[PDB]
Amino acid sequence: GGVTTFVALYDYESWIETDLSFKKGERLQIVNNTEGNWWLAHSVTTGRTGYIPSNYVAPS
Repeated sequence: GGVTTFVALYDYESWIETDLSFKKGERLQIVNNTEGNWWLAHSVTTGRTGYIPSNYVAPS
């Protein structure tokens, strides 16, 4: 629901077109949701926005 800043725990490479790539340690602003583990995220590093798998991140 809200926005929180998360940190990536592992590298991740976009491969479903709508997902966002990131590197371990990268900070992501994320809107969590309860429908599943794909969350809409925004990289403060790259400026890009897209879905991430929530098991790859943790709150900062």
